[PDB]
Amino acid sequence: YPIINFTTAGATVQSYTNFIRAVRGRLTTGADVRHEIPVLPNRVGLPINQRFILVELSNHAELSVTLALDVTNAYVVGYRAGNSAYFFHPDNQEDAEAITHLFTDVQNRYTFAFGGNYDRLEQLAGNLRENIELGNGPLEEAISALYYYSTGGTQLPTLARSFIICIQMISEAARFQYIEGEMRTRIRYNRRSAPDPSVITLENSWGRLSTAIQESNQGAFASPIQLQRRNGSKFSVYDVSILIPIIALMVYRCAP
Amino acid sequence: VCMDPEPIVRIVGRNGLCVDVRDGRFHNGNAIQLWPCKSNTDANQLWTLKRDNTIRSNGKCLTTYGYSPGVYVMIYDCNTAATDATRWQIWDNGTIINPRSSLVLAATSGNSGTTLTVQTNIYAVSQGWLPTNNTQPFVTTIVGLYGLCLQANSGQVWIEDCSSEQQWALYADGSIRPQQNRDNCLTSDSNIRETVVKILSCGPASSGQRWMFKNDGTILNLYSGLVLDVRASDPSLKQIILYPLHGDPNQIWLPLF
Amino acid sequence: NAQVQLVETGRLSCVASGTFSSYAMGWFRAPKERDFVAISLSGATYYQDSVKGRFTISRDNANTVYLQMNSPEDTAVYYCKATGERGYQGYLEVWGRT
Ligand SMILES: *[C@@H]1O[C@H](CO)[C@@H](O[C@@H]2O[C@H](CO)[C@@H](O)[C@H](O)[C@H]2NC(C)=O)[C@H](O)[C@H]1NC(C)=O
Ligand SMILES: *[C@@H]1O[C@H](CO)[C@@H](O)[C@H](O[C@@H]2O[C@@H](C)[C@@H](O)[C@@H](O)[C@@H]2O)[C@H]1NC(C)=O
Ligand SMILES: [Zn+2]
Ligand SMILES: [Zn+2]
Repeated sequence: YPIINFTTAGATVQSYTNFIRAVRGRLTTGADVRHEIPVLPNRVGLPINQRFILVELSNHAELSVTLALDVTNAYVVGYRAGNSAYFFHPDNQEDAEAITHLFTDVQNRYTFAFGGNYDRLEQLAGNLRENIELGNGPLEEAISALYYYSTGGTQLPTLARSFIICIQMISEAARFQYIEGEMRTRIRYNRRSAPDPSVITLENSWGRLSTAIQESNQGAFASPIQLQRRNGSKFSVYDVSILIPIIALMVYRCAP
Repeated sequence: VCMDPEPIVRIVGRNGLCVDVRDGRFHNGNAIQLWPCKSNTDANQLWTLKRDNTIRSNGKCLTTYGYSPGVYVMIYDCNTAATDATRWQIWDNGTIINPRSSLVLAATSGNSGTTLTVQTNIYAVSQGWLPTNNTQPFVTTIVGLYGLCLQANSGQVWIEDCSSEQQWALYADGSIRPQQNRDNCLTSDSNIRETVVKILSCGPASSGQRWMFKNDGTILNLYSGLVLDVRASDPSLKQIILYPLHGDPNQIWLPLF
Repeated sequence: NAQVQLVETGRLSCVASGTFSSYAMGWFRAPKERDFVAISLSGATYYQDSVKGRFTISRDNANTVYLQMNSPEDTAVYYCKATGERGYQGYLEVWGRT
C-alpha cells in the first residue's frame, strides 16, 4: 500500500502542507471532480489492493506509528505500532474483511470493542473535540501514546484522545482546505488550540456536504446546510460556490 | 446515478441585487430586472432550476429575446416560447450561459431597475451570478502569504498582520469589496503580468474586478487566467499583482469564516 | 536566536547561512529610498518596471541566488533580501551586506 511520511520533528508549515497534499494526492486519483470539488474513489468497484493508504508518523523522540486510511472516506481504520496492529470495530462485515489486508507482517492483530466515531472517542476520552487541543505538540504527544499502548504504558482515554487528534489533524485536514489552514496557523505560531465551532461543524457536516453537492443541481443545493463562523454564529449555505475553497475531498455517493 | 433536484432559489447578481421580473408582471414579454433582494414569498424573485435546463418564475421561463449581444431577457410561457432560448447552463464560474448563441446573462448597469440583457462572454462582474437565498454578501477574513491578512485602505490593498479593516464582502457577482466602503471593487486594469491590483469603484463591473476562489487555493481572474499574487513573496512591498499560476505560497489564499 | 548571513559579492552573487526553506529572493537597490529590483520558492519571476529584460534573477536552493545585470542611473548599492515564515517577528525578513 502507498506510504506517506510526516514528522513533528522540525515540522514547518510547508512540511505540513506537502504532507497533506501528498495524502490528498493518494487518497484519490483526482479523476472525478464535480463542481470544482474532487471525489474520493467509489467503494463499489475499487480493488482491495487500492483500498487503503498508510501514513507514517514520527516525532522528536523517533517513535514511529503507521496509520491506515480508508481511501473511500479518508478516515482512519487502524494503526500499526512496531509488532502490533490495532483496528477500530468495523461498522459492517465487508469492511471487516478488508481490514485483514492491512498489517499482515505483524503479530497479534487487535480490534477494539469500539469504533472510530467522534461521539464514542469523545466518550472514551472523557473530553469533547471542542476541548482537546490540536497542533504539532499534541500530534507529537499523540504519536507516543499510540506507540506505548501496546506495551501497556498508554491508557485507553489517552489512546482515544490521541485518535481524535490524529483524525482531525490528518483526515479532516485532507478533506478540507479550511481545517488544514487551521492546522497551518497552529504550526506557524506554535499553538496548542482546540478547534472552533467552525471546524467542529465542518467535520460533522462532511457526509451531508458531500451528498448535497453531488446531489445538487448543476450548482445549487435542494436544501441548505447550516454552518458556523469561527465565532459560533448563524449562517447557512445554499450554493457550492462558497464551499470550493473549503472542501478538498468528497466521499463518492452517486454517478454524474 | 445522482439525484436530480429542482431547487427554488434567488439568483443574486451584480452589486448584490437579485434577479427580478419587472414590477411583478408575468405577461409574456415583460422585462427581467435587476432589483434589490426582498425578504418575502412573492414568486417574482424566486426561481426554480428545473432539470430541462430552465430557470422559471411562477411557472414561466426566463427567456432571452434573441441570439445576439444586446437583446434583453423576458419572462415567457415555457411551452409557447422557443425551446433553444429558454435554456441556460449555470457554470461553477458564476456565469449563466445559453448553449446556443454563446451569450451570457449580463447586467450592463448596477443601478436598481436595469433590464437584464445578454452579452458577449468577457467574464465581467456584470455577468457573474450566484443562486442563493443568502441575499447578503458573505464577509470574511482573507488569509494568505505567511498567515498575513488582506487589508485595504482608501484604494490601496496589501497584506499585513491579522489584527482582529481587513474585512471583505464576497458579492454574488464574483466581486471582492472592502467592508467599510462596499461600493469599491478589487479591480485590475489589464491582462498583463505584473499589473498592481488595488481598490477602485465597482461601476464598470469589468474583468479584473471579478474573482473566483478555485479549489487549489488561488483567487483567479477568470478572464485573465492569472491569479492574485503578492509580489516577490514580499509583503513589505505593499504590492499585489496578477501572475500566472505557479502554486507557490504567495498566491495561495483562504477565506476564513 | 540565530539568523542567516546573506553575504553578497559580484553578476551579483548572494549566499545564505537555509535557502531551501527561505521563501523567495529579493534584490534591492542610491545615496533616495531603497526601491525594489527583483524569485519565488520554485521560483517564478518579479522584476521592477524599469529593469525588465535587462536584469535576470536566478535561484538554486541546492545555497545561492544570483542576479545578472546586462546593458548609469542604476549605479547604487544592491542588497539581497530573504523572506519566509517565522519561529522567533510575525514573518522572516533578512537583508544582506555590494
Ligand atoms: C467556466 O466554467 C465552465 C464550467 O464547466 C467551463 O466550461 C468547460 O471548460 C472545459 C475546459 O476547462 C471544457 O472542456 C468544457 O467543454 C467546458 N464545458 C463544460 C460544460 O464542462 C469553462 O471553461 C470555464 N471557463 C473559464 C475561463 O474558467
Ligand atoms: C516516505 O519514506 C519511505 C522510506 O523512508 C519511502 O519509501 C516513501 O517513498 C514512497 O514509496 C516508494 C515505493 C515510491 O513509490 C516513492 O515514490 C513514494 O513517495 C516516502 N514517501 C514520501 C511521499 O515521502
Ligand atoms: Zn481478503
Ligand atoms: Zn460535539
